[PDB]
Amino acid sequence: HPAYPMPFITTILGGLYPSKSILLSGTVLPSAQRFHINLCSGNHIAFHLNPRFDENAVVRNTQIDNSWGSEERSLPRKMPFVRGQSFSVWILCEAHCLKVAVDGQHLFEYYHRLRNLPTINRLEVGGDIQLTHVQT
Ligand SMILES: CC(=O)N[C@H]1[C@H](O[C@H]2[C@@H](O)[C@H](O)[C@@H](CO)O[C@@H]2O)O[C@H](CO)[C@@H](O[C@@H]2O[C@H](CO)[C@H](O)[C@H](O)[C@H]2O)[C@@H]1O
Ligand code: NI
Repeated sequence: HPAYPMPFITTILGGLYPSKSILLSGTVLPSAQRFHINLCSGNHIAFHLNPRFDENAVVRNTQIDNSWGSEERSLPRKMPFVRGQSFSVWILCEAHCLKVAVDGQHLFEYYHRLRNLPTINRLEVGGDIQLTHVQT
């Protein structure tokens, strides 16, 4: 299984809605600094998932009108992403929040800030990973 171009951008026809799943698989580069997965709406970023190896954290935020909101960094366990290690991310959309799992295990919830779900119809992946598969 080869790799996707990076950054990878694709429309999510029909946008989001409860029960909608977006799956991604790949491998973190050996000396990755950071990588991100964005769910966008027009010129806004409804959900920014940003694992950071320099900061050993997983940052989540929303960018509306070019303004980043309050970051969410809480984690129930140790940073699951590891340099040079393969991973899978499952983003499940629900009515009030996005539920995110990493390597088959729930990691966190992110309450919707941009609530018009159908308008969130673009996926962007960028950063220090080798993207091997996407399921929208
Ligand atoms: C720790 C932190 O909040 N880091 C963000 C940084 O904050 C400033 C400052 O506001 C803060 O008080 C201080 C505390 O130590 O740290 C920094 O000096 O601000 C930058 C720029 O907004 C953030 O980086 C951006 O984060 C976005 C998601 O929130 C997105 O990933 C951008 O790509 C990234 O540049 C720091 O996360
Ligand atoms: Ni496929």
